[PDB]
Amino acid sequence: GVQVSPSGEKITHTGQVYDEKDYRRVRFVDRQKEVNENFAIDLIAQQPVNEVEHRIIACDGGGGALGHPKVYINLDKETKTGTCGYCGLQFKQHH
Amino acid sequence: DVGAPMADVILPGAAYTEKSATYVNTEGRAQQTKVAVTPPGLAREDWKIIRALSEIAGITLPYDTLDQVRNRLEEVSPNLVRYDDIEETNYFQQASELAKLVNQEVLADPLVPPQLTIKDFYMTDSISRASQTMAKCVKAVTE
Amino acid sequence: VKPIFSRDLNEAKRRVRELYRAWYREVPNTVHLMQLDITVKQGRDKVREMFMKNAHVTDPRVVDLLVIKGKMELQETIKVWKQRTHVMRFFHETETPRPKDFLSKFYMGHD
Amino acid sequence: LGLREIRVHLCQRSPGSQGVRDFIVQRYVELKKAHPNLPILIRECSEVQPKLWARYAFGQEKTVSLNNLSADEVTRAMQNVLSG
Amino acid sequence: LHHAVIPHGKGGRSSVSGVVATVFGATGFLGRYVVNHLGRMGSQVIIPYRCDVYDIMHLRLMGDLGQLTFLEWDARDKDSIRKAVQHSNVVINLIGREWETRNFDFEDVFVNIPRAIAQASKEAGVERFIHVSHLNASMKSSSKSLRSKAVGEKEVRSVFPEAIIIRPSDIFGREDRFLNHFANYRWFLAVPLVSLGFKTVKQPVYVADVSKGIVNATKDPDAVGKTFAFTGPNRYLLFHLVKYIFGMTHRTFIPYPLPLFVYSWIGKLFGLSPFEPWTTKDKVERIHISDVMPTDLPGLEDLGVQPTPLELKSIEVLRRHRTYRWLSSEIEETKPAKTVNY
Amino acid sequence: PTVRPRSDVTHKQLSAFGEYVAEILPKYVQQVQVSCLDELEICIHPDGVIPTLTFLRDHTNAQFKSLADLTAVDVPTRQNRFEIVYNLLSLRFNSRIRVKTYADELTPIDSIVSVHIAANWYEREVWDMFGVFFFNHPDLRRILTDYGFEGHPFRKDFPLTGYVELRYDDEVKRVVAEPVELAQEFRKFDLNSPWEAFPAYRQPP
Amino acid sequence: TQLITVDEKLDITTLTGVPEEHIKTRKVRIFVPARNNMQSGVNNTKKWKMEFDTRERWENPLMGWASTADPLSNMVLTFSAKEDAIAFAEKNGWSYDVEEKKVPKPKSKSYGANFSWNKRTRVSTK
Amino acid sequence: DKTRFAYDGLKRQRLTEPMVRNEKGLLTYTSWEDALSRVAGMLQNFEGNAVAAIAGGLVDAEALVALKDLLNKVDSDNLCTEEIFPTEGAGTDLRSNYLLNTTIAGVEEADVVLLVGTNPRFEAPLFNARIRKSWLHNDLKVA
Ligand SMILES: NC(=O)C1=CN([C@@H]2O[C@H](COP(=O)(O)OP(=O)(O)OC[C@H]3O[C@@H](n4cnc5c(N)ncnc54)[C@H](OP(=O)(O)O)[C@@H]3O)[C@@H](O)[C@H]2O)C=CC1
Ligand SMILES: [Zn+2]
Repeated sequence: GVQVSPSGEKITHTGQVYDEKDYRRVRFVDRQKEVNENFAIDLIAQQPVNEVEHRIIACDGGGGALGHPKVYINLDKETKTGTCGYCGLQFKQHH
Repeated sequence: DVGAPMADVILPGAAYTEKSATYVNTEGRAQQTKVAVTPPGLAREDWKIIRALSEIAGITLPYDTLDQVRNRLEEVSPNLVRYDDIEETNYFQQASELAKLVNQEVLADPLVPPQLTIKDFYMTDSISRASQTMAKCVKAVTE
Repeated sequence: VKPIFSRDLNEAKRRVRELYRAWYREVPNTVHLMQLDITVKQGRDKVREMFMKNAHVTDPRVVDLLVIKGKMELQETIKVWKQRTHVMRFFHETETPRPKDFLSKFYMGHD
Repeated sequence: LGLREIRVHLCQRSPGSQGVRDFIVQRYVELKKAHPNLPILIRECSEVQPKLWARYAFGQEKTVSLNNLSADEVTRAMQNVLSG
Repeated sequence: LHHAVIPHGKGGRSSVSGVVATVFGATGFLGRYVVNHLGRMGSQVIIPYRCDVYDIMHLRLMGDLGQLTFLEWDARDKDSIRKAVQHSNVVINLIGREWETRNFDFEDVFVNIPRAIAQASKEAGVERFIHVSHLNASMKSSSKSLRSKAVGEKEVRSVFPEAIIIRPSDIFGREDRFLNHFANYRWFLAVPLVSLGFKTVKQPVYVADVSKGIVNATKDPDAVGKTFAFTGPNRYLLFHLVKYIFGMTHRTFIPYPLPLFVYSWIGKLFGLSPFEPWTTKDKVERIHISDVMPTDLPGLEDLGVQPTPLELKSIEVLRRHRTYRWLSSEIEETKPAKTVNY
Repeated sequence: PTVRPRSDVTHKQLSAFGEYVAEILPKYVQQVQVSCLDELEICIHPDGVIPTLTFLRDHTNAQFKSLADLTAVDVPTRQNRFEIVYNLLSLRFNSRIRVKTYADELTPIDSIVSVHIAANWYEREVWDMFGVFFFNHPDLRRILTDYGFEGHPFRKDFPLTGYVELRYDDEVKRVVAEPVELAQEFRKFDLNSPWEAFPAYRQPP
Repeated sequence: TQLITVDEKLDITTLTGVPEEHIKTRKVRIFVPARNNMQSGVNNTKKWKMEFDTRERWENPLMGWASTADPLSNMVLTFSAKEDAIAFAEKNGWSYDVEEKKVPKPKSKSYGANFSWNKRTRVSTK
Repeated sequence: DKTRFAYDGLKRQRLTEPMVRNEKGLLTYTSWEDALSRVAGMLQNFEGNAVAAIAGGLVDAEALVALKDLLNKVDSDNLCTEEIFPTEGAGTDLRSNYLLNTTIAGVEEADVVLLVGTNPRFEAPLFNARIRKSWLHNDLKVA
């Protein structure tokens, strides 16, 4: 789901859009602007919250040493889901 | 925000991080801002702009370096080149003996600062009026 | 302070005159032999203005080290270790000079 | 044509500023109240050759090196730069 | 002005200057020097290239990373021109040939392609047009390319009223066709001149001085709306010009006169080749015409660049054609040619 | 297993050799430092560097025939900022020695060509990189810098990126020089941690 | 060797090979650096450091990297004495600007001062 | 907090190029060579005493020297500021009437501190920090 500019080119997940009165699109004629279609902002609400039966949890990102270091995040806040600061996947308390 | 939409021409100068400048505190001590980030766009230093204005006019200002501006600071008032130095003042008694002859009247109106509450400390003098950080500070305070 | 060759200024000035004599002797051989795109007159004026560039120093050890640096430039000019590219970057045929007035320095950059 | 401003410099403990210190300790307030529109500025610092800079109209100035005077003719010096 | 067009820098290649220049016709001779003088300043130069990529490989070195961008186009349609010029600050037209062919003629090359460049530039919204004409361009002229240059000047002013028509004179450089014509006349053992080179006065002007005039004319705000005429500091007679060229080449110099009709017949005989011709009838008539006496026109001196003469930088040109017997000889050994105001 | 083991017998016998050379050459030797790394750092006076290295080469009980290394280290705090080292190495005694003298950039050091012809190139390299005159050299011709490079580059007042930078042009068809402005600024990192690192190497106030 | 008796200020402009604009249009700051305020360590501030005036740093028009006009802006230098630093600045000939060393003052801080009867130094938290 | 979170204002609503009054009546982006020429052309016409400059705020003490010389060479004493200080009795002269004559280290060296003018916590807040440090670490009567 890539949004388009008013000029007609693509917009990255950093929010960068070249303006209409800018010369820096002159390397953009007859050569394609590389924009990744899989936005990391859009690919984090697709996976649901992970249920935690305790008051704290510790993720790894999957794979142990392949993923991230094992941060113990707090699950005492029930109104907001406790996000892992390394990944960004969200945890919800079960009770 | 104020002086630029009510203007005829606008000459952009540098900011306080953006020029090798002298400022005075309330103690009388003057210190030097070294230049941290050079000013963006075509904006230059303020004395550079006024000296270029003098050159494009018919007025021969005697500046070509920053050190000649510091020498003119020495020639006009020699407290603004002695950096990190409060100079020892005196002679308040003559000012009191002159101001005793001033025939002015107070009246019955309660004196008040304009920064009465906490909501208007965060927006003064066109930098905190322009930042989105202090707009979020005023937005968080006024809820 | 310890000297280098000269116990005064005028003996080092005589060494400067000797090096200028040898440079003026050497430079039409490095105009003709170098297949260079200049005459000999502005090359000799370039040698003279490079002598006048460091004219302000009255220090004998600094001008003795200028004498050995001019001798190394002479040693790389009599023999042809320098080429037609290295020998005339001094003329600044490509680099535009920085302007000296206040208005053009105001227009060019924050300086 | 007229005297636009006068800027008088001053040291702290040097003996060469003692006459203008005597002028600023007794004979200043009557000079200021004789003409309150004309500002007789005082800019002191430490270890300065003491001067008076009578800046006239159109940017010109007159610099009098007021060094090593007495309790007699300092006020005649700046009344001379007021009259002249 | 936008926030990226703002010039900052000392003046080298990695500085920014905001002269976003569409340099049409930059694959040839004056285009290489003006793309060098534009990329040395620190500008974004876009070259619409018509040729292969090999002859525009050598223009990649002229500036910093991404300061040079090459776009493939064709002169038949306006769509590639509008695809080139719509992100531009200035557009500099240097297009043209010294010979016509079966696909393109002189009227098409000097008129309709600058009219299409001017029309697509005006409909794209560029700030400054610079066109390059000839100095001898007039409507009543006896040269086909000069008559085409005059009616192309009229059509460029009809489309765009603020175009800077720069009219340089004969240009001499390291890969020119002005001095290289007289140095390729060395092979034919006797140089032919119209009336022995006496009735024709030529003004040689240096190519780096011309390209510095173009680069300064992109930035001078007084110079907008005007029409210029670049010329050298010393007017030269043609007989003394070919005498000075063969004197610093040090070959034999036996001139002989033959008139203009049989010169045009031998130019048509040498210009019928399918390859690049050594001489054309238009190339004969361009170098065998008296140039205009320079009055009432702005030139090179008001653009801040001093015009270097023929006697200082043509030893950079003439070193290719020199025999080893007189290879290492410098300029002042040879007698310089007499300047003629008449 | 983490710490390197220390053999102090080499420390005391090379310290006895350092006291030996410091006694036999009292005119030139200013001090002798012995590190914890079983090597000697004899700091001498630059007017007499050739008696020191002829004594270190030709004597039967020093016998440092083979010179190995010769540069400066430029410390601009000192009045004589260049600190010229001579790392020499005995083949027969299997030992090493360091000779450190000082230099200003105006006070020359008399060259050591007559004792070692190994330093026919090392002193030329020092004349490029730091810029001290070497007395009675056969040729002190510049070696590592460009032909016409104004500026000794290994001093601390020379920058990292230099001053000239070469560039081809088609105006003149030469590899001409320009004053360097960078495509990318070299990001200077504050790698000095603000906490005290070694209590043994503590500077007194 | 005989000693030569001269007395002038020192210039090594021609030895250092710098351009003339990099002396005459540049000024140099000799300063003990400030302590980094999120740190409480003093080991950064024992050395007298030398920095230059900061020149123009723009964005590269392809990417947006910091492109500097000045090669001298990357340099910092380390001394241990202010007069030796001013000797180095006087021999290199740049326009000096020296900030004096600012030390902490000895303040009488005691734990028993923080819990006092008549004084206002009693802290409400613990 | 104002000066440490007002750095984000330095990259927002910032003047970069010189702007001029257009023929329609708007403010358009032009160059220094046109804008300062318009300033000098309208500055050589009006002279004497009807040329005034209101400075004040984030403005250097070198900029005031250059402005003071450039407007005293067109012989006008019309150099006004933002905020009002009285010059009816002992205004600009005798530097004990607009300074902190006691040292800010000597704010510790006090006994009774009166504040008639303003609250210090929303107006020069580090002065409020020094008066709180003195008020805590010794007995001090603030009124
Ligand atoms: N004769 C002279 O000395 C003088 C000439 N002039 C004129 O000014 C200009 C100076 O340019 P100059 O470098 O000398 O000329 P060149 O012929 O050497 O270069 C111009 C370039 O234009 C390109 N070009 C021409 N016609 C077309 C076309 N129809 N389609 C695509 N590309 C085209 C060519 O590219 P490619 O062949 O690589 O595809 C050529 O490389 C020319 O117009 C010239 O006529 C001005 C003053 C003096
Ligand atoms: Zn995780």
